[PDB]
Amino acid sequence: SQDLSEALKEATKEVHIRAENSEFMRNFQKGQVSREGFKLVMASLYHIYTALEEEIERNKQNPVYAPLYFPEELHRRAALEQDMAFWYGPHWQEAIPYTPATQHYVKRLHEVGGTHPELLVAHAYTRYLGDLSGGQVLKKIAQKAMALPSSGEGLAFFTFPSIDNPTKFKQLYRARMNTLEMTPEVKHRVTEEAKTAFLLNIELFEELQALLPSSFVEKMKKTGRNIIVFYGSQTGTAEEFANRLSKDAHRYGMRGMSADPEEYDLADLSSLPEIDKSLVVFCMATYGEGDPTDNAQDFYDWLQETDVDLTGVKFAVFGLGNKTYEHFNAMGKYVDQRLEQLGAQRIFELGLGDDDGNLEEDFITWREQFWPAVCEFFGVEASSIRQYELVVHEDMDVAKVYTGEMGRLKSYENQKPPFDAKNPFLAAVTANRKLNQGTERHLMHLELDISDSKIRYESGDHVAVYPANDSALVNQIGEILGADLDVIMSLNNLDEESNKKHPFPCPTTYRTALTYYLDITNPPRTNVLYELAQYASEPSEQEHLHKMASSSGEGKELYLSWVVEARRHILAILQDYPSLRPPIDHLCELLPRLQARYYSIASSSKVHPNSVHICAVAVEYEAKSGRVNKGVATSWLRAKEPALVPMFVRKSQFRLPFKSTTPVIMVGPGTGIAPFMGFIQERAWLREQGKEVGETLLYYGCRRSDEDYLYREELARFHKDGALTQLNVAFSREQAHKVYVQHLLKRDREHLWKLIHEGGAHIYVCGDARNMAKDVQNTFYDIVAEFGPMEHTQAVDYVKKLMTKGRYSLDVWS
Ligand SMILES: Cc1cc2nc3c(=O)[nH]c(=O)nc-3n(C[C@H](O)[C@H](O)[C@H](O)COP(=O)(O)OP(=O)(O)OC[C@H]3O[C@@H](n4cnc5c(N)ncnc54)[C@H](O)[C@@H]3O)c2cc1C
Ligand code: HEM
Ligand SMILES: Cc1cc2nc3c(=O)[nH]c(=O)nc-3n(C[C@H](O)[C@H](O)[C@H](O)COP(=O)(O)O)c2cc1C
Repeated sequence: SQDLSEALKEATKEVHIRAENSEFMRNFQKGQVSREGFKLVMASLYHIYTALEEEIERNKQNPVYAPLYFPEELHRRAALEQDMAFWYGPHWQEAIPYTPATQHYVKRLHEVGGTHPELLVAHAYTRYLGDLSGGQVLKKIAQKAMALPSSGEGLAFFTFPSIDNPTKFKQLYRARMNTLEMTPEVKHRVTEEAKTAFLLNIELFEELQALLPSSFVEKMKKTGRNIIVFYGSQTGTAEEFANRLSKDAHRYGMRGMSADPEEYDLADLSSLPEIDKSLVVFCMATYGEGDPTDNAQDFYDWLQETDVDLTGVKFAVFGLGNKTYEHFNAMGKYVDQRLEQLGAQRIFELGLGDDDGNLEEDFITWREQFWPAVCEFFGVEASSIRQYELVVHEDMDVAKVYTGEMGRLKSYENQKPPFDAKNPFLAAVTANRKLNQGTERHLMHLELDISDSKIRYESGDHVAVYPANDSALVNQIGEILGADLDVIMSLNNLDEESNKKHPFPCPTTYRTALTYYLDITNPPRTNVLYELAQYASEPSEQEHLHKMASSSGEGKELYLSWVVEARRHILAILQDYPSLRPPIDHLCELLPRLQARYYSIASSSKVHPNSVHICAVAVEYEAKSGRVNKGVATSWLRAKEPALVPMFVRKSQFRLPFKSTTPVIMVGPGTGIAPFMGFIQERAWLREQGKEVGETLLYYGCRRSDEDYLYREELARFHKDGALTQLNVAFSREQAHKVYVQHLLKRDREHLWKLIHEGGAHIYVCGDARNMAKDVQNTFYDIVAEFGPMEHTQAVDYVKKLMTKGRYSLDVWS
């Protein structure tokens, strides 16, 4: 094509098909990779990436490569050295081979980096863009096939801790590629060199291949079990889940086993109701185009043409899927919907695990609320064995007790770089003023001083903050529970081979754990209500707590109405149910951890290098339970007057264009103006350095001009200086019909189209506003359809292509 990214994708089509059809890569896809062949590819890759990054460092400021310099995000030499130490021992430096094909690849890399740097892109593309695609699945396949530690040793090459979204980063990288100015002949040479790089990889793979040459019903009867968990897996995740489920079975009054459904004629589901309180669980991953895992293919086929009467059978299904596919959890949904068709009844709601997000968290939630539903269905209300043991330290020094820090002991006082999620830096609150002019809501602008933290950030990055619960809540809970909060103690997991030895940093007091480590504000999950039912004196409230553990029936109605919809925290539950007098250690075992909260950085590191600006709206509402609830992080930050805040910075892919001449179209209603401020700052800064800056358009939205017009004065000053080219503000509540930013974009359709088409502008969409991103998206669809004469389908294809080339970026949240 014309844009370099599309030209590279099209030019390297056949060679990519060929590379992934090589015998070595095909054996890899099928899970048949050997430790020796894996050591071979990894050593070759060490040599290759050493050469590649050597030449990258050599040309990191050459204009023909400069926009692609992403050392912190992409480079591999460090991880490859870690993996060499893993796979070849301490003296790997002389133990790793250097095959002729690897030397050919390295020689070509050095030729390019030395005498033809204009082609270096073609090689980075072939490697880095590849590592951010198939590599994510290859890492799982390796973990399972070779049996590596779950800690990630040996597969550090496949891990990008600075890239939280490889799709968005690939968009950013394509954008940086298309910025490269080059003549058409040079573009053709670059595509040919990308073909050459693919061919080098192909012949490397070829050379490395050259260097290799009893029915479960009666079974459960004789083994004495009532639970069986079939796993439909390909890369071991569903197997792991099924094994952990059947492991929880034995420690709950019941007794289960995790089995493979492949070698069992599941006609033994009709023979299963003849086991006392029997139930079967299915952890089903889905592949292909809504196709079952191979180990369940037979099973799937069996459910097609069958009529086995499965009356009185108890089942539950958890599905493993990915929201990016458009057959989301087809296998799990099919098994769930179909077992009820055959006669069985659902005990717990079907789980829908997303792999785009945190699949582990989805599964932990599902299991956590599943086990109570089982214990409350069959009525086997024995009340289960604990998981953490209380050990009070009545005489113990204070320099050994956790006082709220997150990582190592006394890490909040002995601050040493680097600072990240496990070692947050305590930034000094320099400013905390009100942006909101009215009184509808309180919107605040904080500034955090990070002078000598050595923390780097860019406009568009995010800042995460570890908050503290309101101390009045902690005191009230400690009062109504009738316990002492300053008691130094510990909770030790007696699941001995679970290296998760505590629920939170220990030893510490109950006050400290309630203040910094636990989430005492979000509505409680079903599991804590079940485990609290045994502490209710009155059988009315005990029976309420029990029934609230039923996923089916009016128990779910009660749970959703009185807890979720009413938004009752733990204190509200302890208040309205005065029968509840549980201990404090069991409560600290049942409550979920206090999560950090993310905010869009509202400053540019080029004008505010030692400061990070946050723009937030304080959460505070009258819940339907009567009480007035407060947002943890926003209330905690609101009280901060210039006063430390534990924070860290997470890289995003929201980035201004490399060329200062490129125009930007920012759209951000409400708090979504947060990053754009930074943008504008940096943009203004580029004008002050004497650089030529393109158009900078802002489409902001608020209610009233005198109510919540955030940064009105600063935006006005930016506009009058020329830094902010257009200030298009849509006031939603200044007449009878509401005016949103969609209408302002629709208004300037002609100029916007000339910016996008002729100027090659970047579009940014940001903010909380629900259903707003899709409205802006449809607006741009219509603009492109109208002004560049197109069918609606051609226009949506055009806009999607823009998203691929990193010219339509999103940063939405809730
Ligand atoms: C990448 C990312 C970027 C973000 N950037 C920003 C930003 O720039 N500015 C900003 O303000 N926030 C931002 N957020 C959201 C932020 O992380 C918090 O969710 C938000 O600030 C509130 O945090 P909190 O701890 O004070 O409230 P929490 O303790 O987390 O609880 C809030 C909950 O209260 C509930 N709730 C809210 N209103 C009502 C209501 N009327 N009635 C009933 N229930 C209600 C909701 O269920 C809500 O989830 C971002 C989030 C992400 C993931
Ligand atoms: C294990 C075999 C492989 C599989 C399953 C695989 C799969 C994929 C997939 C699904 C994509 C699309 C991602 C996207 O469009 O955003 C992709 C793109 C890509 N792959 Fe592969 N791949 C394999 C082997 C390789 C190899 C060996 C290389 C190079 C050494 C490579 C280089 C690339 C590149 C550069 C892209 C990006 C194309 C673009 O968007 O411009 N792949 N691959
Ligand atoms: C080739 C491939 C195809 C996939 N297809 C789908 C799909 O169609 N629908 C879906 O929801 N998930 C799909 N997924 C997501 C998987 O279900 C997800 O990765 C799941 O965690 C796999 O579990 P496992 O490791 O036990 O095999 C697919 C994954 C791969 C690798």
